[PDB]
Formats: sequence, C-alpha cells, structure tokens
Amino acid sequence: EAKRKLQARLAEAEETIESLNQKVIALEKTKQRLATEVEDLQLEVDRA
Amino acid sequence: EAKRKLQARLAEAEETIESLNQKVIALEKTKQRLATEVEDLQLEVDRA
Repeated sequence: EAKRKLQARLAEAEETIESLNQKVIALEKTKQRLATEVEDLQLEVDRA
Repeated sequence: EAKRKLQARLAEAEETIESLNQKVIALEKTKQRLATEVEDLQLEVDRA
C-alpha cells in the first residue's frame, strides 16, 4: 500500500510534465517569431 | 527492489519539474523584456 500511493505520484507527475510541455513549447515558439523580428526591424532602423 | 527504482525516476521528475517551472517564470521575463523593444522600436521605425 506504500507503493500504490507512491505509484500515484507518478500518475500525477506525468500529466503535469506533459501539461507544461505544451505550455513551454508554445512560449518558445512565441520567442523565435518575435526574435527574428527584432533582428529584422533593426535593419529598418539604420535604413530609416 | 521495485520500490527503489520507482523512487529514483520519481526524483528526477522532481528534479526537472522544479527546473522546468523555474524556466516558465524566467522565459516569461525574457519575453517581457523583449516585448518592450518590439513595441518600442516599432514606434520608432514608423516615426522615422
């Protein structure tokens, strides 16, 4: 009975790591769109 | 012997879930300091 409680902690772990996994992978994709913009508009700074 | 190896790959999950949650606050702060400049330089590059 010590196992099944401890096994359940994995069962609430493996969702939460998966729950953040979509939450992280969205936010880094929000970076690299806005990352390449601030390189792109930087060339529009010294041009303007 | 099953109780041992269930504990370890629970702990490395516990190692990552502290670290991963430490990133989502951090990369949000990395986002916001980038979120200024893409709102900042855009307000320059049209006024230029």
